[PDB]
Amino acid sequence: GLEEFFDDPKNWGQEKVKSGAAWTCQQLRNKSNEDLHKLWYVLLKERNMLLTLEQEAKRQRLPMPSPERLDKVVDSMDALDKVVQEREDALRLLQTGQERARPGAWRRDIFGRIIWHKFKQWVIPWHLNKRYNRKRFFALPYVDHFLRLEREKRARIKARKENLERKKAKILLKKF
Amino acid sequence: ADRMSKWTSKRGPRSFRGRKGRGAKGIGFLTSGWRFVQIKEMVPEFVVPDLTGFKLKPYVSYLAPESEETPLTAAQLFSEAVAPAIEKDGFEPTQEGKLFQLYPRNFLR
Amino acid sequence: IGIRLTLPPPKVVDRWNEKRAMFGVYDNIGILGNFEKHPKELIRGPIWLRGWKGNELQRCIRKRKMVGSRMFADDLHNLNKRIRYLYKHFNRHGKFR
Amino acid sequence: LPPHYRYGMSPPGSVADKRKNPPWIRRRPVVVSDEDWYLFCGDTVEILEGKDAGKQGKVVQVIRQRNWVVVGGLNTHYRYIGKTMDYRGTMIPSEAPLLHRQVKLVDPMDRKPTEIEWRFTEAGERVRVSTRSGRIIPKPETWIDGPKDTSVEDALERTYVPCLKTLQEEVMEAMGIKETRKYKKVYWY
Amino acid sequence: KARGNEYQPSNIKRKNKHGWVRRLSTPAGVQVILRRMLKGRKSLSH
Amino acid sequence: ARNVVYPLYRLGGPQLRVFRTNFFIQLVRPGVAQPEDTVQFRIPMEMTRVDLRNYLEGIYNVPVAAVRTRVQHGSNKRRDHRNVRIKKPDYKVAYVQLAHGQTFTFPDLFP
RNA sequence: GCUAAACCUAGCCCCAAACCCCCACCUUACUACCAAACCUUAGCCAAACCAUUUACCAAAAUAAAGUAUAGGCGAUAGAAAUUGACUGGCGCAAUAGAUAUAGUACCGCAAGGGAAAGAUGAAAAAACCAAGCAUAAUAUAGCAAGGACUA
RNA sequence: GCUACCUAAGAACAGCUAAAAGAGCACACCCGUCUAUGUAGCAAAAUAGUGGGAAGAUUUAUAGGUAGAGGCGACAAACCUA
RNA sequence: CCUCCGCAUAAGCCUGCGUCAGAUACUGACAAUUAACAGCCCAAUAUCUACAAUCAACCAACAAGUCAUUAUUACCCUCACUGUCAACCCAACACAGGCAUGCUCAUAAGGAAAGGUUAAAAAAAGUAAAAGGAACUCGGCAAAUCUUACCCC
RNA sequence: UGGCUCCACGAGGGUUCAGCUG
Ligand SMILES: [Mg+2]
Ligand SMILES: [Mg+2]
Ligand SMILES: [Mg+2]
Ligand SMILES: [Mg+2]
Ligand SMILES: [Mg+2]
Ligand SMILES: [Mg+2]
Ligand SMILES: [Mg+2]
Ligand SMILES: [Mg+2]
Ligand SMILES: [Mg+2]
Ligand SMILES: [Mg+2]
Ligand SMILES: [Mg+2]
Ligand SMILES: [Mg+2]
Ligand SMILES: [Mg+2]
Ligand SMILES: [Mg+2]
Ligand SMILES: [Mg+2]
Ligand SMILES: [Mg+2]
Ligand SMILES: [Mg+2]
Repeated sequence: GLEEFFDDPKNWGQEKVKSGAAWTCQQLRNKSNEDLHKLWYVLLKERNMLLTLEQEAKRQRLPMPSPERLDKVVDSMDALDKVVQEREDALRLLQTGQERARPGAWRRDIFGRIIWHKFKQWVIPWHLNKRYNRKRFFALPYVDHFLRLEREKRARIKARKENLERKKAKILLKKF
Repeated sequence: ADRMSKWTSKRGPRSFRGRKGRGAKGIGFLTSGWRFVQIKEMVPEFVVPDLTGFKLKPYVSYLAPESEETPLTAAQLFSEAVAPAIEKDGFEPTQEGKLFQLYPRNFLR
Repeated sequence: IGIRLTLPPPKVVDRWNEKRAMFGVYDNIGILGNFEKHPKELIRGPIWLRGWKGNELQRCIRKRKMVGSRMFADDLHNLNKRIRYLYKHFNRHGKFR
Repeated sequence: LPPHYRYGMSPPGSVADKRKNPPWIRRRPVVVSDEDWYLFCGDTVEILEGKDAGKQGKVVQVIRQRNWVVVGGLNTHYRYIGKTMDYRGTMIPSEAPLLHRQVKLVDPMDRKPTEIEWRFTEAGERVRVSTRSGRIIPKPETWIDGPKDTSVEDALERTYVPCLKTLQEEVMEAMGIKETRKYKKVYWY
Repeated sequence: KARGNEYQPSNIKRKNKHGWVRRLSTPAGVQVILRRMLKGRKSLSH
Repeated sequence: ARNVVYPLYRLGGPQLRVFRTNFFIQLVRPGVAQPEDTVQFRIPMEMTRVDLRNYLEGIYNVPVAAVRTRVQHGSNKRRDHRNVRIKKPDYKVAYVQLAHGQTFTFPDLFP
């Protein structure tokens, strides 16, 4: 299949290759699931072809023929990913009612920030994982003062930004 | 003494360099000779369809029509899936015995 | 060399501005509005100096006790350092002991 | 593009732009964002003042992010272009940009500088119409495929019958992969 | 003798002495990290 | 696939299948005169020898006889106009030795 | 005539208002997967030494009142009862205003310290003067000038 | 991460004389007696010759521990990142 | 014509004299270190281990020493991941300094003291010196040739 | 508070002879 790592031998060095119109999420929604599997592998082989051509263009320092179609193929891949994940999300909402496909909690680390802690699929239960029990999901009364200081740092950046936008508008109204 | 450079597997003593590793997933387990046992089930299998005799191909025409965006909401999928409930007048209660479980995902991609 | 070599863009002033043209209105609101307001209530400013004058130590003391519990933490720390310094200064320095 | 960067008519990915704003300068801006903007790329306008005061032309490109339009063949100056060596070589014109609220649109029957307001006709939905008169203004503006472009019917087969199956399960049954074994339960914490 | 070179590098000593795990072990080291975070430091530890 | 949480295997669970692989490799010209029947590939960091062999067996129907890999360090030595360091990335290189003497040779694109 | 010199907006300051925020990562952080928080601040400093004491900091307008009161009764400290509580700028303008072009570069084992700087314009798809020199080295004698002188 | 001391698991010590001794001469290494150069130096303590120990109370790599009126010290107010 | 040099591992660095192109080991682009070496280990319950090493053989000690598994239970699925470059590290420097271990005992490896003159003084280092031989000097310090004895601690 | 002897050792501090030498 190395002959399909490279494109058609007639096209080698023609300074422009006429191929356009990347896929669209609507067309991919109209297609099936097995069809989307097959189209993913079509696009994957052609994308490996395009990356090979781009790397060899860098190696020989000659201009890449069709960067726009590598952009199109990455767009096609991302649209197909979006479509399949929409079907997965919708079916997950119907059968389980869960918004996210991986479990988590809203924890509070040592520094007292509130984080989303994504869970991590172990073999022994939580209460006897030694490493997990070394990790800490609570803060302490010195984290208190540091939290106040970080909050006020953000408040200062926000006050700076709003004041500057108003000053910009005022000098603009002087100009016009 | 660069703090600012990333910490990698190329960047320590011989034990550090042997332990760190890039993000490749494990494929087996190590035992008792420092001998490595690869588990076939832990090795991922590429499921690749047969693409011979196929018409979908990696671009479309510019003569294709324009159509507006409609993301697949759970309500739309619901109605399209159980119009037979209207005809009368599938659902999973739990997911222990299911292979491709939805919420605590069992599958890849 | 320190002197500017090209003279500046002209500052042009609207003396008949709205703020200029109506400066001073509703001062005398008490004396000729039978005394239910005060020009110190016409003053727009911070809460701790609005109808008050005071000097730099007294301004810091009044700012601490009027708006100090809403201040950012190191702004309080600078204000307490400043009251401490100005106390030492106004009570222990200068001539006229 | 970075912030604090000036829009030239040269596109950001060009040598002229790369050498006009190299990544180690700092510069003041020019003041110019009221999205309701009526000139579009491909319209016929009428320059009022300046060089060729009172003439009619065609809009080629719009610098819509800096309140500029450049009109085709008009409002031009000149530059020695190319010429590759220390002699006179070649002279080519270039077109300087023009300012909005100083150039106006042309009605195709009145041929006068007009001001246009976006009113909402019953045709649908918000199309340029003048304020002194009517005569609605339109909007300005063969490929046969190769070996890797689908036909329109191939792109629009619509082979998705909806069902309560994951792509994983459907492809399993489609290719006939059987998986007898059952996934042992892990703790997720 | 010639006394320029007190820094005799080893990444084990560097990581064990000034590392993130050690900083986070002590409650005073947690405040060291919190101080670097507030200062805005791009690197909070070794 | 890369940047995806893999499902844990306990003892007798199903095999890990992947549908819609996230791995995009590229075939590179060798820099130092590798033999016949050695293809060179540039590969994401998360992809093993076994992953690349099964990738090429399944997707491309290349018979692979041996795969070797190495991690290339990219230079962190370049500096900006800010004297802050520019990191060329780190990549993975594989050397694929073909089966049955199939003898690939890198074509002359850009003639 | 070289080196330069010049510039104005990048932003900042003080107020008002309004309560704000896919993967990996505590193991050698940024690494898919194994058997415990809670305890008076001290001291510099004033007392011209210092030893009891020494303002506030640990939410509280104006006045009562710096009063009652405390106190090596001295430096100083000090109440209460009671009593009327819509955004702007005689701010900075690049050694200033923020440390900030950035907590970066650089320094330090670490905690930590911590910068500098840009100005063509509508479009670049276009002129003069700091110091230091040079044009142009010097001619008895001396704080380098002053009175002068035809010089 | 220097340096003082300790802990854990390592290593080095030619030849001749001698015949398990804190042995002799002497390399490797460790130290720093005398001189000379050097002094904004090659070096914020070096160089060159001269010298002392060199199977031991030795030197030494790696990891760890003791922390500020504290540690540590075969006491020199020595050392604890010039 | 030179060299306790050189090669390798360890530790430390982190692409830092590879190719090409450009400007005045610098800049940019493109390449590259491929596991067999090395690292990342061990399913346990109970239990077994008085005997040194030193050519270990007599023989010699004292300071008394490192190398070790069994009965049974469960376990055949097999070879992934990571290190691998260089003229390099710690000394602000392309620093006469610091730097562990194996091997080569002058190298089969590695290197160059002199930019070009001239041939003043002073200065540094070396070699030679009639006669004399410490008269020098605080003192035989330095050099030169090697040695004796007495005290003090 | 010993005292008198007392052997070996010292980049310790002095002294003598001999040689050797700028
Ligand atoms: Mg006092
Ligand atoms: Mg500043
Ligand atoms: Mg500053
Ligand atoms: Mg001058
Ligand atoms: Mg001995
Ligand atoms: Mg002496
Ligand atoms: Mg000692
Ligand atoms: Mg003493
Ligand atoms: Mg003494
Ligand atoms: Mg130095
Ligand atoms: Mg040689
Ligand atoms: Mg010379
Ligand atoms: Mg003589
Ligand atoms: Mg004499
Ligand atoms: Mg004499
Ligand atoms: Mg001598
Ligand atoms: Mg001795």
